[PDB]
Amino acid sequence: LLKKEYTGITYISGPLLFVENAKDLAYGAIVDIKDGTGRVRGGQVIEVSEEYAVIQVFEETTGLDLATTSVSLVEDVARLGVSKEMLGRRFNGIGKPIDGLPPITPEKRLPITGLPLNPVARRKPEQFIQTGISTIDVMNTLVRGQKLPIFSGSGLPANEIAAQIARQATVRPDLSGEGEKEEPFAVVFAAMGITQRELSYFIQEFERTGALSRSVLFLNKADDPTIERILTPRMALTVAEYLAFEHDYHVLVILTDMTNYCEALREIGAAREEIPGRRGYPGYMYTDLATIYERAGVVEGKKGSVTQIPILSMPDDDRTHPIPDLTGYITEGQIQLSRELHRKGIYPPIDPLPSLSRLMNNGVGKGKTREDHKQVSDQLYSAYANGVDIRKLVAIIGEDALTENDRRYLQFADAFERFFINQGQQNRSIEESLQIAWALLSMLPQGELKRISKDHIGKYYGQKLEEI
Amino acid sequence: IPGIRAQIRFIQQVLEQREREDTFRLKRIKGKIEAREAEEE
Amino acid sequence: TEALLARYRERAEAEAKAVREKAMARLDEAVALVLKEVLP
Amino acid sequence: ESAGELLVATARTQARGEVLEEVRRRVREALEALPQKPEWPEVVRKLALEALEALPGAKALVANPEDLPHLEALARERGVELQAEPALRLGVRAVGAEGKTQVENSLLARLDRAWDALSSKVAQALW
Amino acid sequence: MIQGVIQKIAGPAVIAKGMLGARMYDICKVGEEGLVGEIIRLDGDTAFVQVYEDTSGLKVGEPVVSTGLPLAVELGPGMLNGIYDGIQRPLERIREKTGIYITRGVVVHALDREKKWAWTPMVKPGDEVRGGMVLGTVPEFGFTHKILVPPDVRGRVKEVKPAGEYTVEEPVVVLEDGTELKMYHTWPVRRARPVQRKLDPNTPFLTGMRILDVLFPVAMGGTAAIPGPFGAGKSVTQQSLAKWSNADVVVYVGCGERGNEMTDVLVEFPELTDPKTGGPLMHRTVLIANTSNMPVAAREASIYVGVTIAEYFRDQGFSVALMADSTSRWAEALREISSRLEEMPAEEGYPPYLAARLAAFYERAGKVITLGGEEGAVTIVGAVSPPGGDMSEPVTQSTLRIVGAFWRLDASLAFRRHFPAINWNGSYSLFTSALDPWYRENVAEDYPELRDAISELLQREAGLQEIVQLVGPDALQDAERLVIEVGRIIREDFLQQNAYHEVDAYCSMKKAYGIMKMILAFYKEAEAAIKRGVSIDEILQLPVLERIGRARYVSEEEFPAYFEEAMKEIQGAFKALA
Ligand SMILES: Nc1ncnc2c1ncn2[C@@H]1O[C@H](COP(=O)(O)OP(=O)(O)OP(=O)(O)O)[C@@H](O)[C@H]1O
Ligand SMILES: [Mg+2]
Repeated sequence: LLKKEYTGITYISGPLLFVENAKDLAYGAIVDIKDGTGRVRGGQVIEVSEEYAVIQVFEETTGLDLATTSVSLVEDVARLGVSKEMLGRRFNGIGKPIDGLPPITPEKRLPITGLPLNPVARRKPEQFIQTGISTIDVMNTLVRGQKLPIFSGSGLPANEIAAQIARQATVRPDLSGEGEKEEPFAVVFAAMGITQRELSYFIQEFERTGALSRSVLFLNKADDPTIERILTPRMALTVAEYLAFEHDYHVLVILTDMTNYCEALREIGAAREEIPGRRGYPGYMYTDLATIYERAGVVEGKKGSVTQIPILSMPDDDRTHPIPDLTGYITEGQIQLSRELHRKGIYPPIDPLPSLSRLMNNGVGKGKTREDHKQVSDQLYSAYANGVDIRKLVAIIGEDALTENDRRYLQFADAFERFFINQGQQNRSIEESLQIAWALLSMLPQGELKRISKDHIGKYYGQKLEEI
Repeated sequence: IPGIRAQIRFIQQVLEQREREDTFRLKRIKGKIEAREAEEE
Repeated sequence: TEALLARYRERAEAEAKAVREKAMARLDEAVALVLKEVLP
Repeated sequence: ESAGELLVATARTQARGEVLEEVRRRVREALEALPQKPEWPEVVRKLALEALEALPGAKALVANPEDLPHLEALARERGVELQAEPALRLGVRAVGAEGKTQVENSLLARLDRAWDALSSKVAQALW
Repeated sequence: MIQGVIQKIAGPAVIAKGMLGARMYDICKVGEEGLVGEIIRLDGDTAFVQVYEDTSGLKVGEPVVSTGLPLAVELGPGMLNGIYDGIQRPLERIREKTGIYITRGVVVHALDREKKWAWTPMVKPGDEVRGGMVLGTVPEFGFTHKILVPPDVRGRVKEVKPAGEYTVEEPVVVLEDGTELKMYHTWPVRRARPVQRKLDPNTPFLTGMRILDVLFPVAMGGTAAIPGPFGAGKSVTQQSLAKWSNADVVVYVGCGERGNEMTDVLVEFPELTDPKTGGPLMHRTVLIANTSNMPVAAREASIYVGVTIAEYFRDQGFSVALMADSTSRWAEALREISSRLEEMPAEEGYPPYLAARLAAFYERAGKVITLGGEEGAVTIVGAVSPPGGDMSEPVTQSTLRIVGAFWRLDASLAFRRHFPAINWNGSYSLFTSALDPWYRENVAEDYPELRDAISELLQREAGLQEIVQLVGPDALQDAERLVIEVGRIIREDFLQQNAYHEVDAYCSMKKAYGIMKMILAFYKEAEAAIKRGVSIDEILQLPVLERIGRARYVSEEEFPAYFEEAMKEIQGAFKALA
């Protein structure tokens, strides 16, 4: 293929430059900008007309001039280039390897934006994922094909929870009872706006337990060019969906911090002078986030699946901030961390009252898990809410008015927060979590467990304290 | 106190949004007057 | 129990040698294919 | 204890990378050795005729001093002006009618543009 | 036809030149792939076209052609049991032609041209016809689909096809002027279909949910808005309405929402049964799906296509319920298009004409006398998604000025898993007064007084709860403590409703009436007992409270006897206490 060079640069200011005689440049094409010193920059065509084409420069425009600079076409659509050997490798935000190993050989080249899934082609998510955390596995169960974000704050340990979930994720095919072979499982881990300290932490965490052997890492640092932060989730999702829908993998995708992505999007949009939104964020932010989140799911007639767990920090713990608010309108629930539990030293500090999983009711039950999962989850929620109400009542009018049942709920709440939630670094199984849940359910009278049916009581109402 | 603080920050956000809208309008009108005085030639 | 890695190191070296000796005998055909695909 | 498999995989990957680097060196030598072969005068003619037709209108044609003797004839046949450049090597370059657009057809650029596409094919055929 | 070339490309907007003679709001085909677009501005010899598809990869100079016609839908047999995209393309055909991914540039007819229908004429040669008159009938999944004359056609019948099987393209009736009438016709989505007259709504729209059907009713042909933050339950409520309402035909518009919610309907509805008639529920429903990652400009087209199909099914003589999943996404598309035009925004970036668009959309609902001389109705329920739950947002305020009912959802109730989670203090309804005669005739003579008593009890509980929160329950007398307990019973045993339970998902009007009567009877007896010096703590321990709380889980068949038994137990319990 030949190479075309456009030299009619007529205007440069900020991140934009105009090429006048470039009618052949398609809309959205990727271009290479070369200056007099031979350095090459990247760019994208954001608007093309008969008079000129407008190109947004990926890096800074320092060193460019109207005399020696030239523009060349790379490709019409941004392609990644993927292979099944990417497992165990480590890449930056733009896809280049950063682990020192040689680059891969592409089996195929795929557009990074993707295409929407036909709703007729989808199917309902049906199977659960064992994250190894009781508060998630029992009360907010994750389902293969779901979008389930985690809402955190400033000092809360989101990174540790993400690393633990990445290490401990399994599918548990035995509980399905079908006896099928264990399906391949992989983790795609995309990091945006990460500092060197967190980068080293993640690298060491992945290399400590050998989880890197089944993982693909996309790492974008805070000092990298801004455009690379935008493309990182799209690279990760392209790799994930390629693996899932061409090799029958069950892929789990983790996005470390969507707040940095939103800040990068705001900066890039404001560079082009779009109409501002609620807090300066672009008005099309909902669509932009949807084009990322909507790519997860399961397809009829295929074995693979894509699951997404976005992680984001709520600014000032304000749940009404545009980022968490727009994220909630797209996903199928949320896992919310609590500062009170963090002060109490509980880890992971997941607050079950404001958390919810919308697809949970279809992913658990007989054949999917143990047959008492739904009822014990409901009973746990009811009892914990009652205990929290007792706590709120005590802190105003005094403890002396408490009935025996009220103080029983009061102590059950403390036992719950101390044993069920505060698991530390343990990789609890689903059966272990159910056993613990029943153990502290037996702390209440048998007739008080109103949500649970009589048949599961007695079979599991062992009247035994925890063995841990 | 927390309710008053939430009200205060809500009002501050509304005022900042209105100021941003006014700035956008000012930039628009300046761009258009420049465009008029230029393209009139 | 600390001497495990030596056998895997030598096996990796043997595997690399096998791969490169497999590659050496066929480099010319690949080069001819590249020259045929690039040249007009 | 499973790090041995990691070492084996890394060794295999590095060996494959070295093999591809050797193939690249061989291809580079074969391409740079072209000026000594009889197909070379026809190759430069093909590149010139492709370059002069990629641009809808060519103001002038820039050619390497050693390449213009083999293409002066169709330089006059196409009706475009001929210009020399000692810096241009392994191909010819054309200039658009308005002077803004120029197209390059050197073999080195073609190799750079096509190797990332044919690497998978050469790996599949070789192994 | 007018034919030009692309001059400029910028996002979902394309400027074509050489289009002198093109008309406003006509449909144009942009580029080599023929992407569908619409003209929204004319200037010089140029036209401004908004593209309903992805514009990536287009080049300046590609041809642009104008079809000369506005955006329109095909109305005829074959719409029920189907699912369509933003511009009415069958998604199943698109799947079978292009795989699991939705690619642009696919052309396929809205109505299947190969299926044959049992045509039965009703008009005779020589008859004078007019717009909206019935020419014949066609079986449609157990419905009697009526072939209607287009609204602006007049003439005398010259020839009628006999009974038999024909495709939708068959000219079944020919007029004396040469006009051929087929089984289908086209209609511009931006023009409201004419009617003879609009009537006053006097019959209820039974949603099957106790709180909405009782406290804030909506009448047939009315309009309701359901705003709420994320996770409040708009989609679950709308699906419950689509599954249990007494409408003849349900039209669901997925304007910019998730794709899993659209897949859930396709998977589940073919297995459920229509409450009004045997056969699967999916034979009753038409889906218009344009998900979040599908092209933005197609949301407005989705809304207009849905409302036009609802109008057509109304014109056939049915009662149609129209649900719009989110109008905020449509407002977002309007804002984006206005931003591409460089117009002056009004507030929060929305174009100044948003309120006019919303009013024009909502005004298509109503109970009417059709052009054919029979009754029909369209009921519109539109959900809103205010940013951060702010009710001062422009879309919500503009919607509240034209709708007759306001079903406000509360995040505080949703975060405690109290569903359906309507804030009964912020909600209202304007149809409650006009529906009283129907309630008296069909439910019970004294039903409105019972509903008023329930509302008064809820108000008293609300007015006592802040005192409870301030001084504590221990300092309160027996009367207000009984009021608080009765309010709690009402909130947790009457207002609460599980949309996933087999029995509790649906509730008849008589069941709600029975529950309310039981609650009021218990309240009266408990008040009398308190006046007789009985301790309220003793009242709370009575075993009949469990019977009252368990009432909503009793099946419809078994409820009438359960109600009598519960009333006898309620009177006996305080009778025995003395
Ligand atoms: N009536 C109900 N009965 C039982 N559960 C309910 C009910 N309404 C809502 N829920 C629960 O709350 C969740 C939120 O409901 P839903 O998906 O309809 O919310 P929404 O208001 O449409 O949200 P979004 O704005 O994010 O689309 C449901 O997935 C379900 O788990
Ligand atoms: Mg919804």
